[PDB]
Amino acid sequence: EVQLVQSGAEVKKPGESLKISCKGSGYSFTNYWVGWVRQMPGKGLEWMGFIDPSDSYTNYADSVKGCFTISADKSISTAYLQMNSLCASDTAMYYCARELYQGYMDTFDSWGQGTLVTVSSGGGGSDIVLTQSPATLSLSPGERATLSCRASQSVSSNYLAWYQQKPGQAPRLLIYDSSSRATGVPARFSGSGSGTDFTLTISSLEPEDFAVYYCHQYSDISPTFGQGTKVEI
Amino acid sequence: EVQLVESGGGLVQPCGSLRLSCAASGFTFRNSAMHWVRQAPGKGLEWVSSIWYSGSNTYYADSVKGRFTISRDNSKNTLYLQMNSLCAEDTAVYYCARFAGGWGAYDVWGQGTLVTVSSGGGGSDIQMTQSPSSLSASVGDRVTITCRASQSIGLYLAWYQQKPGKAPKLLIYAASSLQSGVPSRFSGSGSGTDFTLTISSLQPEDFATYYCQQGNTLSYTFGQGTKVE
Amino acid sequence: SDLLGFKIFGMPLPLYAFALITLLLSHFYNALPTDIVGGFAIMFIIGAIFGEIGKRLPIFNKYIGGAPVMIFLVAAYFVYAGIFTQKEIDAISNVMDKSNFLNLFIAVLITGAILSVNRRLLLKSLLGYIPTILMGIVGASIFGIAIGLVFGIPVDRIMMLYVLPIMGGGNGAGAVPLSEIYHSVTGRSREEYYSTAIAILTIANIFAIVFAAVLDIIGKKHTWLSGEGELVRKASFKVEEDEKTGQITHRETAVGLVLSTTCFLLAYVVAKKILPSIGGVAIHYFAWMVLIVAALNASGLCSPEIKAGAKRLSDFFSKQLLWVLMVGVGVCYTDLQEIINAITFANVVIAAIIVIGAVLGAAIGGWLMGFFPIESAITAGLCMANRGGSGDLEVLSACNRMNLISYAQISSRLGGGIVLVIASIVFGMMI
Amino acid sequence: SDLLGFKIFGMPLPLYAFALITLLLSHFYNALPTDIVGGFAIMFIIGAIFGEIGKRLPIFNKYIGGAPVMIFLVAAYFVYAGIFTQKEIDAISNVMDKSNFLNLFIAVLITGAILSVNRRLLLKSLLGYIPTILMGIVGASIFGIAIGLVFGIPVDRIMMLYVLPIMGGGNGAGAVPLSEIYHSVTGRSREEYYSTAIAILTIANIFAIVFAAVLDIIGKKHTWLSGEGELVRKASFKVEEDEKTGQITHRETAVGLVLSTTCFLLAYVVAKKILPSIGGVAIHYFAWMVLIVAALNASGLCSPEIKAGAKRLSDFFSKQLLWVLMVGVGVCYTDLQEIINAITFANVVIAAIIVIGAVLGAAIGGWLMGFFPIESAITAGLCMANRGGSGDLEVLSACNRMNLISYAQISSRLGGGIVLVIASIVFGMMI
Amino acid sequence: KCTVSHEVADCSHLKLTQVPDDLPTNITVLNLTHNQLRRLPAANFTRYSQLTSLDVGFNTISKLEPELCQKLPMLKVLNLQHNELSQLSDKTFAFCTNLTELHLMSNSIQKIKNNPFVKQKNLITLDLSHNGLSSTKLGTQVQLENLQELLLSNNKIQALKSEELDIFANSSLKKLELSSNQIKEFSPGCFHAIGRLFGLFLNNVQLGPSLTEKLCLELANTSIRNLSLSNSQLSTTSNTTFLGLKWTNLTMLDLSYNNLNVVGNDSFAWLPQLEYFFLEYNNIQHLFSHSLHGLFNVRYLNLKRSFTKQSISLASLPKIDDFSFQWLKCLEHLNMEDNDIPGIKSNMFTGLINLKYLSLSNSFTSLRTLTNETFVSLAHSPLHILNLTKNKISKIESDAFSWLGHLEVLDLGLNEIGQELTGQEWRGLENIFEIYLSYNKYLQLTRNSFALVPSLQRLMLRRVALKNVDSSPSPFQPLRNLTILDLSNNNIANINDDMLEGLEKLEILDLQHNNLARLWKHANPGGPIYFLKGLSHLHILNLESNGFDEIPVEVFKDLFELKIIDLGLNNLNTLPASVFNNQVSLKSLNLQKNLITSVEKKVFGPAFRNLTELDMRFNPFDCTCESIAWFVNWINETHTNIPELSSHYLCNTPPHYHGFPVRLF
Ligand SMILES: *[C@@H]1O[C@H](CO)[C@@H](O)[C@H](O)[C@H]1NC(C)=O
Ligand SMILES: *[C@@H]1O[C@H](CO)[C@@H](O)[C@H](O)[C@H]1NC(C)=O
Ligand SMILES: *[C@@H]1O[C@H](CO)[C@@H](O)[C@H](O)[C@H]1NC(C)=O
Ligand SMILES: *[C@@H]1O[C@H](CO)[C@@H](O)[C@H](O)[C@H]1NC(C)=O
Repeated sequence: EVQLVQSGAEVKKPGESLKISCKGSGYSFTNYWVGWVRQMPGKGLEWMGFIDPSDSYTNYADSVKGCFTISADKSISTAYLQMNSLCASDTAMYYCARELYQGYMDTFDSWGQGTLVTVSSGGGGSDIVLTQSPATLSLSPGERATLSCRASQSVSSNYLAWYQQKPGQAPRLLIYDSSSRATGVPARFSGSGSGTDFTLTISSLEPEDFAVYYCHQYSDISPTFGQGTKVEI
Repeated sequence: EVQLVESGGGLVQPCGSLRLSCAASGFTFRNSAMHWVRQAPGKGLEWVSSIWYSGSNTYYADSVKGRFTISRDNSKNTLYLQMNSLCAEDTAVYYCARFAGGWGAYDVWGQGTLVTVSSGGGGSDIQMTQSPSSLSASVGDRVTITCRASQSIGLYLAWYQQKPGKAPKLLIYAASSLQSGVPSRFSGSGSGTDFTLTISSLQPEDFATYYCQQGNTLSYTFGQGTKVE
Repeated sequence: SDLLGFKIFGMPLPLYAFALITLLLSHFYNALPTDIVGGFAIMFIIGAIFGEIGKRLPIFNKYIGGAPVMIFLVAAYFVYAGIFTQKEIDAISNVMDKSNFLNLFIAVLITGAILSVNRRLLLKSLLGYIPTILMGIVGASIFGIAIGLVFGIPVDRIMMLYVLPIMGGGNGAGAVPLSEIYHSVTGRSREEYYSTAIAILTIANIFAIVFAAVLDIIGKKHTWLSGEGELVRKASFKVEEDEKTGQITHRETAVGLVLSTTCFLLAYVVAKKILPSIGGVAIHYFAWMVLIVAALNASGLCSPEIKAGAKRLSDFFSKQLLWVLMVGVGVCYTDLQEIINAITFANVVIAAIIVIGAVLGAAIGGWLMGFFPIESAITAGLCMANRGGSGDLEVLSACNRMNLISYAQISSRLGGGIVLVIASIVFGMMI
Repeated sequence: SDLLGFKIFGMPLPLYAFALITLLLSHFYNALPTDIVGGFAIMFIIGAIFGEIGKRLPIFNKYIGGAPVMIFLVAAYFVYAGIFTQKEIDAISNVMDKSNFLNLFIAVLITGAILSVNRRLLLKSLLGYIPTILMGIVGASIFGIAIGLVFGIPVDRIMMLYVLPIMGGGNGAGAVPLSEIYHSVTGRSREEYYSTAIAILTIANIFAIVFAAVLDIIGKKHTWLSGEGELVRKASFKVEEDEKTGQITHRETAVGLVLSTTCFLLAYVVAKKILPSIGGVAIHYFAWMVLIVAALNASGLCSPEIKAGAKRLSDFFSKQLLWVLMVGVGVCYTDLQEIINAITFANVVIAAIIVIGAVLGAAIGGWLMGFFPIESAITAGLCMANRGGSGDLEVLSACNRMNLISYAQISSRLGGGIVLVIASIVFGMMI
Repeated sequence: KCTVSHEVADCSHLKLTQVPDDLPTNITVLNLTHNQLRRLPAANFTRYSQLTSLDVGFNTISKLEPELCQKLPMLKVLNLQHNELSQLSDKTFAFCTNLTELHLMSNSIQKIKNNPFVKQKNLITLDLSHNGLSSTKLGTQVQLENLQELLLSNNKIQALKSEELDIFANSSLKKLELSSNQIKEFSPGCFHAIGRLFGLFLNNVQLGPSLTEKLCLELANTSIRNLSLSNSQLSTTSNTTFLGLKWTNLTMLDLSYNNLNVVGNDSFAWLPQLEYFFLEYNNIQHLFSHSLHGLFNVRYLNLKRSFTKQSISLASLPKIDDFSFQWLKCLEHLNMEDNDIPGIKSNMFTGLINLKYLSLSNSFTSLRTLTNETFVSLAHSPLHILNLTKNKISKIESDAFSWLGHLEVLDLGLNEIGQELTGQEWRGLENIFEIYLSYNKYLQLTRNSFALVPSLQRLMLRRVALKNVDSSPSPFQPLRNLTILDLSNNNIANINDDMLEGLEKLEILDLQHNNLARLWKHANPGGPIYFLKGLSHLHILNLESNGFDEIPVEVFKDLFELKIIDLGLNNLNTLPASVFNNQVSLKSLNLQKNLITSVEKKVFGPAFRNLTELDMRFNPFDCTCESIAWFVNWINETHTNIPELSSHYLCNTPPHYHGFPVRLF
């Protein structure tokens, strides 16, 4: 008999608020508490908080107060859960339930149909996607490296850079243009290639050359780096 | 030629705010287009935002568009990145690097600060485990489900049944071992640490997942995930 | 001569000894500013000493080009042997590749050459040049496939690996785009092709230098072959139309430098954004450089004093700052390591026969159609085979013919485009 | 008409319109090679137009400084208002910092100024004339420090930011190298120093112009401390023999570059590895360059042909390539707010007191070393308190004295290096 | 086998047929249960000839050796288990004079000597169980007076004969046990041909109203005090059911589990004094006014589930006539657990005078609210303890407990209370020490919520969802002698500094399972909240499972007597230094399941000096030489108890030392 009705689904970009409304029909609603339960897909139920619509007393649980807030009003007979700043990992099926206090414990008697809020970055953007092919290298001190980097589409004017990153260190520039060498780099590092394919070949590895190398393009206004290739002993 | 981030960092609760800085020295900070580059731990580099001299063109990675804000103050030789609505994914070491254009891509790299954004693990819950977590037994069987509580929740455990694509919407047990208005043929029992739910004989409708909560604290805790039966 | 009255690069032995002591102190203390001002010092000192040495070695002075060839080989050997400290390599690289002093040099030479010609002799000169370079390519291909049959290398392998990279523009445009086209068409490995292509290219660049010196000797012996200076037969030069030029102060030289830089800027803007590629043919900006300066000359905008000033600036670069440029080219744009790692009898013989076939083809085309053979083989036969703009500068310097730098650049860039088209055809046609 | 024939930087107006169209095309399409060629391409255009504007202005050119001041002010305004697209800023910062063309320019100016002095003149001036220069320096310094304590300006600020820039060779060689020495030795920002120094420098130039006529009137009134346009007193100087210069080919001008960078290289090696601190105080390599070039001049290794060769090259840099450097300085050095804060009553009276101190110190020194004090004052202090070469002719034309132009050149040029040495010492010592 | 030498030897499941003589000579206690043996070697028993206790279980022996009992008169207790001998010689009983306890289980015995007890009549208790008998013939002559407990459970006797009880004619018994043995007839004179039987137990035996009425006559003029009977199938009672009992002075009476239905009027008037009375698990449907008349002297009356379960379909309505208790002029302890009384009539307890402890736990099927006069029937009784647990009491009207003047312990816990505590609800109370409100729905607190009862000492608010507890005047301010305060499980969010002021008597504080993480975070606006100030006497402080991750160094300034502090289940990682300095006398610490890594005396300086027990059973220790190595030294040198110090206290940070006991630095 008691009816809890929520609003329909939403899709939103991360970083913006969102209001979810839960309306109760078929009872007083001025004395029965209303709680909010979140369920990430394929996961168990998670409890968020409950509100007492008699005086809008709210009791959040486990630091939910930071990101969410719960409000309700008498006359409309509806309880609102408001996301302060939505973002990823909040894509979940949001239920509201009436809290009955049967037996001597609080029991969620009747639940709303649930709202499926799914947050999407919606990137797309046709950004140049750089994929360095050999995900790792295991080489002895004296021999070649011949790393690689492949672009989604053409990198205009051969705008490409290779960075060496020691662990726990800021990266270091090696080949600032597609072929030109940086100031302090030795002669063994040497990039090549143009268009959608590039290589960085180390003529003879050294004990201090073992690090991770990043392929970086900056032709457009959306510089995109590369996943990272690790050269190990 | 030396750049130090040395700002912000530390712990911030999600949906919070943070401000970063970079006191560049040893080169003309003005006249240099400055960039923010972040690196999530164990992952590759990823561009964040860029700005010309005099703040003329500000661009952002599509991930952080609208939540971040880059601004520079040339007179102080300092670069500000203003972060709003942080989340778990925006944790990284945040390098600020100088983009010199054709003559050197990112020639000067700062010593990035480490920003960790995460909840503190409030832990105010009573841990609850469905120990066997079996699945999909045959029709007519006698199925036993055990809900295991970290602390003594007393006779305050409720059993919830959820359809695979609907609301749970089905209180089954007011207290432990006490049917609600609707159902039948369900037998539960237990007290203290452990609890048990038993169905008399499975039916085609009763082929779905279950749940148990504790009503012993005002911070309830549903079972982490129960039988898919 | 006297041990104290002798002159090195215009400097006496005591003064140059002071400069050499400065260089040695910079080397041994490992203190060197990595920029233009600290890079030029190295380049002048080394170029001066080895140009003076190169001009006096008995067999080397005339037969193998003399001072610039000596400077080039010595610089390449020095960077190979590791004599240059890392800072010296960085400074010379900063002068040549970073700051593009090579580009400034080529731009100024092009401006000086084009702006100092009669406006009505321009198109008449150019119209016959393209068939010359094309059938020079034809002759080079003929000799390449012949020697490939001799060594049993199949004709397809010869064309894809030797004749195309040699006749191509060079490393920047002619060995990288060839690699891209090859990978796109046959789907094989790219960097594998590029590594051997650049080695064969450098080998033929060296042989182009040597053959250029030899052809200069031949032109000295046989007057009728080489019309010294202008390549055109000059049967129509009997008019010799000229106009008076007033005294030109420093300001006209700077105006010439301004014109060089701004015409390069316009060419860069055109070739990058306005008209990147006519048809399917990519166009290097130095091609537009020649077109822009030719149009400016025909436009009549520049007074004759400006043209004379540009000519004087071109002379100052071409006769004084040349040896510096040779040190730079040797250090930066010639890696002796790869040519050592890829030297063999077959490669050397194939490169020699390819270059000499190109020379023969270009000479036949030139003499057949109103050009002096030697001046139509140094340009369009050798300036095609060599490695890019650096190759053209090297070859022309070994011939002591910098009047033809405009023709050399036309040959190099337009031939690079034509060879790229020929590649896009022949890669599919053979495979 | 005048609209077709009016000259900008020695170029006819339609030709410069073509160049400006090239620059606007580059700005619109945002295509620009960020190296020497593109940097020169834009900096020549901007410098040409705005230096022609600055030169053809009635009161500006005669007093404030003309083309250099207008050029760098306008470039600074362009940066401040964000008119330059980021690529032009990168190009200018490249051709002034990474390429470091600035150091080449300053090295060329220093060597051309010092090496050009006749060896006999330098040796004679080292006897008694240079002491008058240095005593003028110290007199200006003490008067400036007194007036600074009057206004509460600290001792160090008066000594580094007012007395040294006033006693310089101007913004060309004497306000830019001072800023570089300030940045290297002290370590704080050089924008502040140059921006607040150029204003004081120009104000001092104005006051030197006025005090020229004032001193002329004083010399007319009183005679015992006056001469009739002869620096030396009761000395015949009967015959001085000067070596003739045969001819200046392009080779000797190139030798100007060799000595320019070689002296710079040796100075850098000394000041970075050999003698980093002669006492407890570090010496910047510009001071070492001044000392090295002076020693080389005294040693007489350079032939008289080479001496005039380097002078010819310096004239090309200081008169034709100065506008490019001024565009670069406006971008990379100037801070307009500091310049506006610099022009105030306190500074315009401090500069006048400093110039008065220079005048009295020069006069007392000249009387102590046998010169007529009134010409000694002008030549030693007033020629020193100018914008180098630009201000000497203006000051000596304000008076009716032209026979002292040789001593004015000695003052400006060589004191421009003496003050560099003294300023390195002072920057190290005070801070 | 061998017990620690406290004069005691214990043998169980050893299953040996030859006793170990290595037992000390002086010990005097021995059990041999779950073992089998053939013959008693007296020589081994002669070494420890003193043996007060000899116990054997699960063994079969034909007969005990009299020489053993001749060796051992000192034997006091004899226990037999699973030995089927039917007759034993009386000399064994005679020689063991000191034997005062004899045990017969699983023996099926059938015969005893007529005079086994000539001098071993001393035994207080005799038991016959798992044995089949029909007569109680033990001795043909009067003896055995000292025997006081006679057990005949698990027996097949069906009738009682007076002649069989001749031995007990002079013998006096505290209690006679005839339970679990159905007796269909009692021969007259059986309870008169017997001594003073202070007790008589007839449990799980078919008597019914008809036979018991005859038994009522049989107990006339008998010194009976302990009459208990359960499962007698006593459906109802009449006036003649306990008629003849008027000729004795009973003390207690048991009628438990007899599923009794109806008590007639004045059914107990023949019991002028009955101190104890048991009526539980009986299907009673209605109490008449005069049903309980005549109970002048009763101290304890139990009615736990003594009524018919409510059946709406049957409209059962187990109803109580008012003034039905008015004759209980001496009653002190009335119990009504698990009952289905429909509701409180205005005069249920009218007439009670000495009523001390009344429990109404789960007694009313429908008690929604307490009104002005819902307890007016109790206005004349010093009811010290009242118990209203499990009665779904929805709301409490003001002045509902005005009638309770002497009340001191009120238990409203575990109900359905949703109410704003206006304070006037407690007006009548004067001397309450403890209030239990735990496990309720919600309370809305006000500043004057407890002002009417400053006598309080214990306020238990556990899982009650306190509203408005962060009011600027603390609702606990009027309370002064409070010693125990509990706010656990309430998930309280924010707390004002004023909450605990003036509570100098507060000894025990409990705040576990509350969300107070914000109030001690450094970035909290207004600074950290120091609610623990002025607590001079706080002995036990619990803060388990609160989300804590940062303790301000000065929260425990006033904790000068803190004996036990618990901070487990939190997220503490670096508790700052000098935090336990004022804790001069600390006895127990608890930091289990935290995120602590480094143990160091810069922070645990005074804490680890003299503890009784410490607990860190699960933590992410970084077992490097920098931090843990000091603690390992303290582990191996300190006598403070560290439970599960090995298996549980583990380290993981050092990947090489991950999963390694902290004992192994
Ligand atoms: C009882 O015997 C044990 C075993 O020898 C002995 O340790 C103990 O002291 C004795 N008891 C007395 C009171 O001597
Ligand atoms: C009690 O029962 C007896 C039965 O003999 C009866 O005579 C007597 O009147 C009864 N007393 C009452 C009902 O008060
Ligand atoms: C109570 O009954 C017993 C048993 O006969 C008797 O001895 C005693 O005197 C009675 N009490 C009173 C006060 O008569
Ligand atoms: C009943 O409650 C009302 C409510 O205030 C009160 O006025 C009245 O005095 C109460 N009566 C009794 C008898 O307690």
